[PDB]
Amino acid sequence: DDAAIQQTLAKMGIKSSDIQPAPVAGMKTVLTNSGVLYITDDGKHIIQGPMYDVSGTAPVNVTNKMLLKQLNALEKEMIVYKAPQEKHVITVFTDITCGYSHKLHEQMADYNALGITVRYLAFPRQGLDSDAEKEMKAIWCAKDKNKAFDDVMAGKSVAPASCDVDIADHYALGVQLGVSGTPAVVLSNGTLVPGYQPPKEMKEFLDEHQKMTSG
Amino acid sequence: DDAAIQQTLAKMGIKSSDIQPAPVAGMKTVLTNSGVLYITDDGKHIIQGPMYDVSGTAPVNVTNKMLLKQLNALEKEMIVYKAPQEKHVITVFTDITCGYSHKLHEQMADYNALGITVRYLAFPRQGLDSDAEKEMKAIWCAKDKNKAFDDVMAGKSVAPASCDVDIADHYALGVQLGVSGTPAVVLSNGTLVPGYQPPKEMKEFLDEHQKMTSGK
Repeated sequence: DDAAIQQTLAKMGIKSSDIQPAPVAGMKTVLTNSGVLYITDDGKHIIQGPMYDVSGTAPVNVTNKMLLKQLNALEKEMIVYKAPQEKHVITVFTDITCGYSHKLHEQMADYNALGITVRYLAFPRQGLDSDAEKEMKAIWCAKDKNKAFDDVMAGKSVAPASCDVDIADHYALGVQLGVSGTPAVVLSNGTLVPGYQPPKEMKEFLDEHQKMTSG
Repeated sequence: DDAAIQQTLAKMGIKSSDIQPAPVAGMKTVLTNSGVLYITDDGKHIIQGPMYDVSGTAPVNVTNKMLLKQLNALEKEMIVYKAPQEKHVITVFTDITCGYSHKLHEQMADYNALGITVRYLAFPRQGLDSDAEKEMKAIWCAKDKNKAFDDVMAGKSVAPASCDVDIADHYALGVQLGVSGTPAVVLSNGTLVPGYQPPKEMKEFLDEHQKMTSGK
């Protein structure tokens, strides 16, 4: 029961963020300061994720699917480049100091034109004590985030700006989702697709992924 | 049901090596080329792991246990150089083409004199089919494995063989244990200590480690 899980977590000096159900009988999904963990109902066993549902045609990352709750929770903190005819919606962990992230951003109008809406979350590859984290902190805190992001990528004046957006939250989520390098795309089902793909290749990928997921 | 589990693994291009009931009801501990995975009896869900038994004072790594199980099965294939008076027993992943493995073997008398029993398993850094793997296969397939390893490390040839020994097994397990180079030392509890240490340093290290693990 919950008391057992809490006693086990407390023993390990872990602070439970919330106890959710798991697709496996006998255990729960637990998001903690240490991240997501699976723990048996009796609190006797812990299994580090991720957990995958492999009953279907393709493997689904259930941990990531669950984390989409935390991801969608950051929706207002995302820098969104809306496609006029939104046919696809992807969330991309980006680093303004990454050459490939610049290459992707430079073609944003093409992704948008192909019907792909891009939502950015910050991911400083160099960690929280880096120029990347400071620069993106200022971007996300700007009156106009899109303008600020476009400017910084173009190598312009990154106006000093502060707010309560914590890049550490974006970074932690990305790490938990399995983000290693940038850019990294997160799909609507939680699937992580690390890497850069030009507008055309990307569109086809998104079209095929979708076709081979719903049936 | 191992059956449904193997169908799931196959559809993922993953191969199983050993399947055992897990400490968690409705789950099994599966050793695969992708590491130790925890899969449900119906083969529908896979959890990466490791799994830890936290129903005690300190966490117990179930994955480490599964790996030690494989190591125990390999004891019958280890080349053992026993110390007259056995104070320590270490398992060493060695490569006959490795300069530090040459040195370690050349100092075997000293490790043994210092009470250290050394048990070898093969680990071709250059992978399977390499010249290293081929020669060790010949060594491990010989009547007297000790004499054959000695002869080879001495530059002499050994009566080749086609036995039941497959170096791929040692290699695969080494990889699963975290071995990346040679020589690599594996302690009784599964702790991997990569690298060469001369006899005296190795002895001090093992004594200190044993003291620390026993709280003395």
